[PDB]
Amino acid sequence: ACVFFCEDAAIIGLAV
Amino acid sequence: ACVFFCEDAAIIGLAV
Amino acid sequence: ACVFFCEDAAIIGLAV
Ligand SMILES: [Cl-]
Ligand SMILES: [Cl-]
Ligand SMILES: [Cl-]
Repeated sequence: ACVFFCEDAAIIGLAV
Repeated sequence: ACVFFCEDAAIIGLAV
Repeated sequence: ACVFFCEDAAIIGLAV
């Protein structure tokens, strides 16, 4: 899989 | 939630 | 549509 990143600021990865 | 970003170029945020 | 990017490292685009 691979990691997408979002801005919460903190950077959060999300595995997909 | 948090904001993911895509390239349209313009940068577009998407709230999730 | 627009391209989101993930980290695999390689950078991978995903069209949405
Ligand atoms: Cl995750
Ligand atoms: Cl949004
Ligand atoms: Cl694609």
